Amino acid sequence: FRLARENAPSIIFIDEVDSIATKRFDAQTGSDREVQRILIELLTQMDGFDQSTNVKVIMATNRADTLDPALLRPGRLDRKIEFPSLRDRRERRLIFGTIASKMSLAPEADLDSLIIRNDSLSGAVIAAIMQEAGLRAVRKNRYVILQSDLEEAYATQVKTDNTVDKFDFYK
Amino acid sequence: HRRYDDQLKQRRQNIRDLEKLYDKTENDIKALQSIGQLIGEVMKELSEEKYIVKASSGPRYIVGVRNSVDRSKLKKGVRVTLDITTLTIMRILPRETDPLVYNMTSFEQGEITFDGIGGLTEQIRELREVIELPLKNPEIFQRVGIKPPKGVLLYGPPGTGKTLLAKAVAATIGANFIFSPASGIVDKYIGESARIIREMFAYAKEHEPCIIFMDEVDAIGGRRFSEGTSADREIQRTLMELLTQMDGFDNLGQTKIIMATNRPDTLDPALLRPGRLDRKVEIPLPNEAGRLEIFKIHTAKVKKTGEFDFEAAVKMSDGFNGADIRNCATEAGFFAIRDDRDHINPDDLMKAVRKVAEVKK
Amino acid sequence: KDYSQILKEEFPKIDSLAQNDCNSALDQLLVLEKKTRQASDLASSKEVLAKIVDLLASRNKWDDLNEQLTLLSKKHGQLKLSIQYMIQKVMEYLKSSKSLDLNTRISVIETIRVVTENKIFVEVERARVTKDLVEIKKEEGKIDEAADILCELQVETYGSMEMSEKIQFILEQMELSILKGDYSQATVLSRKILKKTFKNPKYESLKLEYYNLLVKISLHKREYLEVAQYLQEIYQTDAIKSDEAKWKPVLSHIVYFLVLSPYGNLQNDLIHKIQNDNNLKKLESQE
Amino acid sequence: IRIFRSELQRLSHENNVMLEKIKDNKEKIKNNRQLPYLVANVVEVVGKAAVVKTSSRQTVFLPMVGLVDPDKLKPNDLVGVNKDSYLILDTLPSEFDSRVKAMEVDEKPTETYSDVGGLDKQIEELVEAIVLPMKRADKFKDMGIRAPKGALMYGPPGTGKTLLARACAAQTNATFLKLAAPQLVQMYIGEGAKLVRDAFALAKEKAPTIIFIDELDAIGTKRFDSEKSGDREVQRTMLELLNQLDGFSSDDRVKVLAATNRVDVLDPALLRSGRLDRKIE
Repeated sequence: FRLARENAPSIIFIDEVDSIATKRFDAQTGSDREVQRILIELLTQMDGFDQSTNVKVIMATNRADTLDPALLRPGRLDRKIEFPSLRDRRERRLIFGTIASKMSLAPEADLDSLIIRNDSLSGAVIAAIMQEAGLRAVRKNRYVILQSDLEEAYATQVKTDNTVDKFDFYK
Repeated sequence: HRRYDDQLKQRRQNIRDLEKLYDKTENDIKALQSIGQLIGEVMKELSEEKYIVKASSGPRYIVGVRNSVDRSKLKKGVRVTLDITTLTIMRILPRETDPLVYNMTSFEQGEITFDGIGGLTEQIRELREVIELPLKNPEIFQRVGIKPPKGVLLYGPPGTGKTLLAKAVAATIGANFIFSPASGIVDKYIGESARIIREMFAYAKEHEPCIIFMDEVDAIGGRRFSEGTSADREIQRTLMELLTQMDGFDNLGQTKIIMATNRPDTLDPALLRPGRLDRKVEIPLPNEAGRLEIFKIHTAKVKKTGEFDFEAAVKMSDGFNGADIRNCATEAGFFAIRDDRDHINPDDLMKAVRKVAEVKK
Repeated sequence: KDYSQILKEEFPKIDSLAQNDCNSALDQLLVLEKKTRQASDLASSKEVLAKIVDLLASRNKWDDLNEQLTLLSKKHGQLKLSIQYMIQKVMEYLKSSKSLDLNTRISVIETIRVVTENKIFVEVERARVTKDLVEIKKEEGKIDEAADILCELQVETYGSMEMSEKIQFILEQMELSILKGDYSQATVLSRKILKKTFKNPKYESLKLEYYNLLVKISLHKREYLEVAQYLQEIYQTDAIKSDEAKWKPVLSHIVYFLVLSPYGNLQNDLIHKIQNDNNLKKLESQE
Repeated sequence: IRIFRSELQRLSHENNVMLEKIKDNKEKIKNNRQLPYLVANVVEVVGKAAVVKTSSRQTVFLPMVGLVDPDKLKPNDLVGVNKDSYLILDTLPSEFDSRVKAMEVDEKPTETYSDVGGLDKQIEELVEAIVLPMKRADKFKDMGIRAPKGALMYGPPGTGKTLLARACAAQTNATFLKLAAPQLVQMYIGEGAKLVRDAFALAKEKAPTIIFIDELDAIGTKRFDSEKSGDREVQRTMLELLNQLDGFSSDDRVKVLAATNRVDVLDPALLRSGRLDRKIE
């Protein structure tokens, strides 16, 4: 964090901070203390923060419920950015025409069948539409991607459960 | 006089054996002035010549330099040679990844022919399409404008039509096959863990045809929603470094991602991303067409009479896999040991087929 | 093999009309297709099936054969390389007739499935069929639809593979934009080829073509700065490979265009030349 | 002819000059060759050079050295060097780290076929599993039948199991190596799981032996539930056991045998020609 004070246009990104979540003691110094001395120094190196206000620290995580609640105190971590899915029809359509712009697509192929029925998905399902349907054209040595291959890949794309069906509530 | 002529020639050959041996030891006697140098790697340039080098053999020691070499190969990310006493840089050695047994497996590819656990044409060939495509011409993904898929997922019973696909399919591709055991990366004392695997990708940048196979790892699967672990909290921690190779600066398309598991339990969904894992090969119980190619190899091993019918034995198969097929002639051949004959009757082979169905589960 | 009895089926191809062979003899064609299917590539030979289709071409009308090749491409049609000779070789008989068959050949172009989407056949021969169709459309008055046919079709055959077969397509498409009247169209059409030809051994007349059509593009823009750059590589080409026969008259317009620009970093080295001090006195006058 | 007069006297006088020079230069080497030194590990097999990492967590670099043979160069090869100059002198044996952390050695126990009873039905099927491939491989290679390395049994003791497994070592006359199942699971990460290939490496190199597992239920209480993530070393020990039988095969010196009081866990993946064959109740 010393370089953050020297060079102002610097951005420090720490991915996957969820590696530590709640706490552990066990062996004490052995194979534990490593992140507990960081927490004290997270209260130290971030104390010199606010002088330049050019320091950029962004922590990525998966489960935020088990993390340290004391970090939410102002001066260390102010506001957290929630990353839900909640993708509506207007949001998913913008990514559809992004990667497919570089690919030659037949005018008779369209996602309206997969756009209406799908609800509450993420960008991973969208990014694989260019993957699985693209690989489907590789197996048959097809140049473009028709509308049939879009529906054929819909089974593996969305539903990842290979055990028993899906949604056994109302069957 | 001619009796010693052949013996003296053998004595002269013995003199060379009595000479060239200690000749290599004498160089070590004069080598007492130069002590064996420790390990070091250039980190960041500091002065003109002398730079910052941390020795992996101990604490941080910045040594001197020598004029026998120049600064072309003294840049960051290369092994150097540092003296213990004088503390200088002697020469420039090539970068060493320490090809240990778990770093690079001595067993590579395989001595075995095509799939003996195979016979499914659609699924097995489906894996080769995402493999051999970047190996020759990666021009299909350029017009599509997508990153080459590395995703391969295997779920089902371990070792049956699942594990041996690595030593078989990847052996005929003609690429580097490095077996990566989960029990060799544990490092019970001060675990290096995923940092070991990071040093393994150096072969991928050097040798493009490199294949990495994770063999039946359910250990990193459980995410422990309670988080009450002891030594397993580091496992979810060391797994995040493995996700970096599927996330960060590393983009190749050569090294293939293959991870196997016994059951679709609490396994981490992040590694299950449709970008990280793509092809999912189930281990079903197919019809005769699936197990036909297994029966041919199963037949060529056993030497018996030329009259047999295996079509009726296909219907007899219930809950049987590539390993259970070997059990057929294994138990049937045991009945003919005391019979002083290697011939296996078709009805005697079917008797062992029913016997495996009783011991199932 | 089973191909010895097919010679007995060539007798009705002579006397009886080929319309009866579209049904009775078609049954034998389906039997040969069911011997392999997708199990293997070539069990025996794929050439006999392509030879039978060739015999059904010049006999009956081209309307019935066009429908026969339609169903063969919908399922399997033996080896994917066998589809090549069952169509291409058939088009060889149309080159000696044409006339009223030009409109019939248009239906054959839309019959194959590789025009809309590239499947297997990678050769540019089908692009040459549409290229020759453009030349027919040029005489009929079709212009705007000519450039769009050869635009993305050359990429479908060999994208990165063979540039030599791609040379003739880019050159012809750039000529279509000149006759259309749009100079900015043909400029973007040639991009990826770049100077890579200069990084390969000199093929002569290739480099003598592109720079001829690039000046015609600058003719509509009336920009004299870019013309001097396109006359550069050919200036050294005729001074090494060729003789001064075609080298001198080109140089007459090379230095004539240099006065048309406010000098330059390259033009400062274009002042003193060793070989421009002789022959025509006007070349000395411009010097 | 006359050259042999002064040649034989010169070649005989060089005995101490050439051959004995090997042991003459050892005056200062033997003191360093004495066991009070620092051992090392060979991590690598420009010119010719290699890299050696000591057990002291100090990696040393050395040029081409004739103190080792080219066939002796192996990754993770236990060796030893000088306390300062770091020159390979005494090469340690194989089997890195420990050997089968717990052991009981018995050559020919008193328990034999006469001291057991009622198991002759299972012993009749046991000879065709272990005993026969231990000696005659001729009939097995002709039919391509790979015999398993052991079987599985469960029940109260005194009728079999312990006394049964020990009686097999007396008849076959092989090394008896016994490691309990609760001793496989340890407090660290992969401590016993790393010993899986270790136990097989010692068994493969030195003598024929049959590895016995006492009270399999210790490493055998899992089933299918979600508590398997509590101990990740247990399942890796089982998966490393099943998949490595083919790579560690092609000898008579490794045999895997397991036993317990009762088997409450039904695993369909334990049935293979090389895996556990007999389920003995």
